[PDB]
Amino acid sequence: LMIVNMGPHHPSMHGVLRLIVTLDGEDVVDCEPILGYLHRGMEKIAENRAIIQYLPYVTRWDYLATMFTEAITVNGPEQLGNIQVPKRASYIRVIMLELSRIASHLLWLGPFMADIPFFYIFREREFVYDLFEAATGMRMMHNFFRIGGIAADLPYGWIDKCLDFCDYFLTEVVEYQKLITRNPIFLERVEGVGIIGGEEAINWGLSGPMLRASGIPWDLRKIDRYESYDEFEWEIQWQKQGDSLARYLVRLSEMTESIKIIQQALEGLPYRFISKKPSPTFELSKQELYVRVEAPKGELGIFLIGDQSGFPWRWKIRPPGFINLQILPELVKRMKLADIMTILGSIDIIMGEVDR
Amino acid sequence: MILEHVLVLSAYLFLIGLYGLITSRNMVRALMCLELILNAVNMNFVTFSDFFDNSQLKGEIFCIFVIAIAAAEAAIGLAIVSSIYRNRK
Amino acid sequence: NQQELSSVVLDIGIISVWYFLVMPPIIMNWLRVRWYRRKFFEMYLQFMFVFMFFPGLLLWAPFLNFRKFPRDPNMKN
Amino acid sequence: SIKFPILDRTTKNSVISTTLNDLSNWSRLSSLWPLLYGTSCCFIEFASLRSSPRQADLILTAGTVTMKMAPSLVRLYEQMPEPKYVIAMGACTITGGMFSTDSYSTVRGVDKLIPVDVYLPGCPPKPEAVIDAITKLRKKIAREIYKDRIRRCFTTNHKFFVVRSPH
Amino acid sequence: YGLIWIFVPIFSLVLGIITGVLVIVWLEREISAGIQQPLGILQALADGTKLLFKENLRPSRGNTPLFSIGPSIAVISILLSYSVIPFSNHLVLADLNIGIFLWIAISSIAPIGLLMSGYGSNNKYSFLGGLRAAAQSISYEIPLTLCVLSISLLSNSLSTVDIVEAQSKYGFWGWNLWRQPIGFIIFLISSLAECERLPFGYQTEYSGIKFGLFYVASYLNLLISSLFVTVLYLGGWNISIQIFGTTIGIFITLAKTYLFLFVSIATRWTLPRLRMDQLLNLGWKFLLPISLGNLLLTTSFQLFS
Amino acid sequence: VKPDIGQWLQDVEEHKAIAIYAPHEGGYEGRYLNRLKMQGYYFLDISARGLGDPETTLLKNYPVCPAHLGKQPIARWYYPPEVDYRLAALPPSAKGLVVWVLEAKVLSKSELQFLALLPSLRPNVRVIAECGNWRKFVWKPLAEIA
Amino acid sequence: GPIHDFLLVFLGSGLLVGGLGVVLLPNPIFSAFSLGFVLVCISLLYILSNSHFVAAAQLLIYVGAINVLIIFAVMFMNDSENLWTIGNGITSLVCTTILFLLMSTILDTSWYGVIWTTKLNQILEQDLISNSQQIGIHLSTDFFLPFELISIILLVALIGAISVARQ
Amino acid sequence: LLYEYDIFWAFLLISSAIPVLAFLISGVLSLQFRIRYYMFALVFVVFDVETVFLYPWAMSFDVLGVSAFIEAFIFVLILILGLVYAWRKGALEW
Amino acid sequence: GQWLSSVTRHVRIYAAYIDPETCESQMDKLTLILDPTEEFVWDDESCNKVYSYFQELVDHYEGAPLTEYTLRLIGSDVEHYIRKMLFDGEIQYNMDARVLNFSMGKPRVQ
Ligand code: SF4
Repeated sequence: LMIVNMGPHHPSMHGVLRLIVTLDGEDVVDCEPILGYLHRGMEKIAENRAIIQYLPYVTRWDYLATMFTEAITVNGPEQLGNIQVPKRASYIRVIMLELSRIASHLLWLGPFMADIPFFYIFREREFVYDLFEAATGMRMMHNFFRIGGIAADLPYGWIDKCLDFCDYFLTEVVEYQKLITRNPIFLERVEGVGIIGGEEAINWGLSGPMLRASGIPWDLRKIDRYESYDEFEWEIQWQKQGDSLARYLVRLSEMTESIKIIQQALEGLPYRFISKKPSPTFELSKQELYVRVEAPKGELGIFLIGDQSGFPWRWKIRPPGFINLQILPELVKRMKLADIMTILGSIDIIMGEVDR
Repeated sequence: MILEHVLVLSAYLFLIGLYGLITSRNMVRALMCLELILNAVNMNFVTFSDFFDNSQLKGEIFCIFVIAIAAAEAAIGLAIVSSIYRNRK
Repeated sequence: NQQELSSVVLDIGIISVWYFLVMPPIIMNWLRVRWYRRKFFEMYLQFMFVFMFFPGLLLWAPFLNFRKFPRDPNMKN
Repeated sequence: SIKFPILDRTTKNSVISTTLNDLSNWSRLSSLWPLLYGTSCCFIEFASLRSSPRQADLILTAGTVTMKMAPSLVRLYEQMPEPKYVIAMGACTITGGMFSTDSYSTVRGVDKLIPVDVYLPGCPPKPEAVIDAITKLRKKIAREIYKDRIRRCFTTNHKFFVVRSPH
Repeated sequence: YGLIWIFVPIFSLVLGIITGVLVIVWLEREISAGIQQPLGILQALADGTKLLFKENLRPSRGNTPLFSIGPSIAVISILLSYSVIPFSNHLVLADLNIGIFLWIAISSIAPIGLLMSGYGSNNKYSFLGGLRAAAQSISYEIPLTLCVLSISLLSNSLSTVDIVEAQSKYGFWGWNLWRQPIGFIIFLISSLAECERLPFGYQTEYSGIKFGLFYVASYLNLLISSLFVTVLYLGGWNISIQIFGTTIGIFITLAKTYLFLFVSIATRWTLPRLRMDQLLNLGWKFLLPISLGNLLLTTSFQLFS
Repeated sequence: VKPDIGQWLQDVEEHKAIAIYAPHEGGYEGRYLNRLKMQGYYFLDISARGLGDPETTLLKNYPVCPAHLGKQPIARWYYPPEVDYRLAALPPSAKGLVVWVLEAKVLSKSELQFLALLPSLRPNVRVIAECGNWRKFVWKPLAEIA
Repeated sequence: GPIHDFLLVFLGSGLLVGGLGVVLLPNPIFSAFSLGFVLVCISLLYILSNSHFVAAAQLLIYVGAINVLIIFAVMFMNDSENLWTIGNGITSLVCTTILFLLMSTILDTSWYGVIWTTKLNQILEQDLISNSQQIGIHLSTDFFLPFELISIILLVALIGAISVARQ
Repeated sequence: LLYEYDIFWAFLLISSAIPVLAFLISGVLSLQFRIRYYMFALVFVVFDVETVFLYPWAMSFDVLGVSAFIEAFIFVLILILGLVYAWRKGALEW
Repeated sequence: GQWLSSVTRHVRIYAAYIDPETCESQMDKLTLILDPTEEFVWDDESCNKVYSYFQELVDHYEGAPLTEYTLRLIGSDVEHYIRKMLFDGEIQYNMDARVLNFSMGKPRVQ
């Protein structure tokens, strides 16, 4: 039972974490995940900062998809103050949020395919960041979410590049879909892990790909009527093969479902930039409001107890992947050191929203 | 031509590996000493084939055979030592 | 006990200075002017050529003169 | 208020020795090869630009360093002790970054932890900023003539036992 | 005269393999600049001098002779077997009656250097890594020497210059690509897989000149495996379908080793790690029985010859 | 490359204000700084990419102004000068001069570069080692445009 | 010439001090690597003995196959314990007197005078000259019976090593 | 006779003196118990001796007819029967 | 794990078996490594004064459990003592390292 140190510079690059295991032989049997490495103290500083000052702070959580964090932390005060967002800016927010979900799943499967290369996905990623530069102007550090919608307007080149992104992107996606059917090393090196079912993934804490891996059509934005999700084409992954390749088909189907949503929303266009802007500064109320949104990892959440002041009295975040990190102590029991790379890939986690 | 000195080196190995085979704490040091003894006899056969028997390489053929049996002896002796290492706690 | 050649000088030294002087600037020039205009068959054979033709490039490695003018500019330094 | 150096002479004043020093310094300024050290928001520049933690002396700290990160970081600098230095490529390796006031478990720069040559603007710049940073560092090492191999150990210690109370 | 004419093929061969390992470094950099998108030629010598001019970095462990000679034996286990390559009909270093057999011995003394590296480092990381590297050098030796044996059985000779001549009788089809492509696949997977390249450290206390020794030892392992790809299957100097024959034959065999460098680095970048279980599943239950199988096939086939 | 001549040292001891026209092609710039350092001199660094009012920063004890993060006061203290404290940063007597290595030729203002070159003429031990807007070769043109 | 027999004496001194490193060192790991040095010198002696297939066979089989498993079992340290293993007065006595008999046997024997005799069976039959071919013709069909026997020996060695080493 | 490997001794001398000289010019100028891999090496050692036997036969098979063919055919039959034994038992198991 | 220290600039706890500069294994011998980066002058008599002051501070500040919080407190007020010693001119700077960042601010004309 030689204790692994599981150091800060991992052989893989998926964050800094601590997974000391007794490993009797090569079989890992007992996990003790030590965290606190990439920690900032978001809650106390968010109690010490306003919404327009913790609004630059929402970038250090799920920075592979930064639209979700600022999206839920601006959708908090919109439903809190009951201020209506017009349909145009809300649908463009839906388009860019699904594009960030696309970016999150491809930036998962990039380094996951690198561990188990970079320019096989970067040919797409250069045009993806060109879309981010034509949408807001930054690469992943955007500050463009207001109460009335997008802080700016879409330029006349970004809608043309958004029309071109579908037949720029879906063809290389379906050229990348056949690899797992062709290449048997993904049928023999990541096949098998992920043995949890649906009645158990509901039982512990799970959401996102680990909950849709068992063949459950789970969606917050389908159950909760949000952003007119029943107008668009939906196909939530009811893939019941359980394992890690079931999760890969889950993520391919989620990317293709977002492609279908954006492709139906290419020519929608139902309406200004910011509705209800009389003054630059405002405040918040005091309610008992827990707002959540469909994360790419499953139910990102914002807890809020107001102060009727410039600062929020309570600001607690429920990150999706940190609740999804609880299941590995149970998914460690009968695997190998060559398996834990596939495990910490298939969790689909970065340490930005973990410690926070 | 000092070339008969390699026989003296052979006898040096044949005495030192035998001394290490008598006084040995564990088993694997004595097994390595046994292998040095097989080396002493082995280089003796190679030297005698070099000196006398070069049409037939009978000493060198026996060198191949004695290094084969040295390999088999070392393999089974380490198998015994490893089975002891399994059977202790 | 053959000595089939019986040449004292200027047999392989001429070929050595030929291969070490005439070849490497034309080889490096073909590496420059065909950096993008290539099939992967052409990049394959150019990689095989630059692998075969390595140690002549030692006198041409630090020196670099006709390399950078993608305009019609003036030396305004 | 500073100290005084020795500054006697330059003993290696031949043409061959200064030629070898210039060539070894320019080749030392040519071969960066970082051990990457990402695992933060500055890891994103690695895909656009080893594993033995005693090998690559020319590492740049491209990560958000905290107080719990600090013992492993100074141990890793102990694993790169004599030859080369580090480059701060984050506002949090310089001033603590955006949390420079009120963060308890984040050090206000590694400028109180490790010798730093070059300070960056910080939050992920363009991928040619790291190229300009290693070019500057190459100009810095080109100024260095390997200090004419001039060496001093302090060795401050008490052999009196502390008033200990372990668990 | 009594030592100059003897020393200068050794000196020219050491300079040639230094240029070849420079080629392998910058050629993996060129394939990474093709798949990942002048001064760069001397950047590899800058890498060598960065790894050369450094600190000794010796910890407090008392294995200083083994700490010294660990990476040294790891270098010797490749460098001593460059006396083996018939680049043409001439300019081989020795006559070498046992041609490839000495290469199998010197490549088999490489796990001695791997275990000396695993003990020279006072770290459980490099201890486990030296165990793994020595075990995969052990494990991949048997189908390696099996396909070596099958090619030498086709030729009925062990000396490399004889088998290099022997491949040129039928012509272009007389090469061992069309005689043993199965054993060629065996030699491909044994060449790529043994050097910790096609699957995958253990240098966590070796630094300074010792890290450079492991560096040059790994890439010279790639060099000598590539040159045996040339002198076994592709041919030495024959393109059938004085002084100039040597100069064109060295170009032929360098084009062939550049071919295998491009194939090997491309196959490295398009295949991941075998995750250490399919590695041994290959080399013991699959690769060794099929190496014995085509050994039996070439044993049955040389009855009529 | 590597043209063996110390004519840049003759320029820095004759004119002491030369625009170092040299690319971003690695560290081919500090070798003459290393030859000035091996001559017994001491060389320190500056950059004009964020240096404003350069004569008011090299002398006249420009203010410290510590950046409080919304917690401390203004505390308008006077930091010591750049090159006056650098002349105060020569403890032995064998140091013949002080080299001011400047590595930003852009965002420099031609007038202020002439003001900084005149400030290199103010102290006799001051050497201006400014950049030269990144030419392809290594050119050491003097301060003629500034 | 003199380089040959001086290389012989150098190999002799290095091999005897490596063998005393096998016998009389506190570390069994140090003894095993001194064994590896000894067997490299043995292979060099067999190169000196004009038996080159023998040399590289002993280099292939006896550090590449033997000493790997030796150092495997040595780093996996197990346990400790009239010709018998009873020392400090017996093995020194019989070691010195058998050493004296062997020194008076080798040194006091005109070996080259015996090389002058039995010279007819080493006249090296002219139609072949190559060493490995001659090993193969004297090994495959001349000593066919032990060649067929070591197949059975190594078969039983593998089968017994499986049936013992697993348990 | 010191002609086949006469250049090889000098090759050994240069290659053996160069790492220690590199160490001099670099010094002047600046508890597991896993025995599965053990079991792999334990199968390896006897298969390696059998390859050593297979080496000079295939060197010298050309001068001999079908007799040496059936000699080493019985030999490799013993080899592959040991290999099938290694399959069917708990030998490799990885 | 095994490292139990609060190591900053000029203050390193390093409670290990370190008589000489060879690290090990870990014990109650707190080996105060000072100035790793060659930042100040650090004359030997002033180093002895600072080491004696740190010995008196760890003697009077113990009695509680010597866990990591006491290590943070003792390294922090040791750095305060070094700052107030260099501000009074007992510790000059170095100007022999490749940075010389003047980590405690430039001394004024006051
Ligand atoms: S300064 Fe900001 S972006 Fe840079 S490493 Fe620190 S937290 Fe990340």
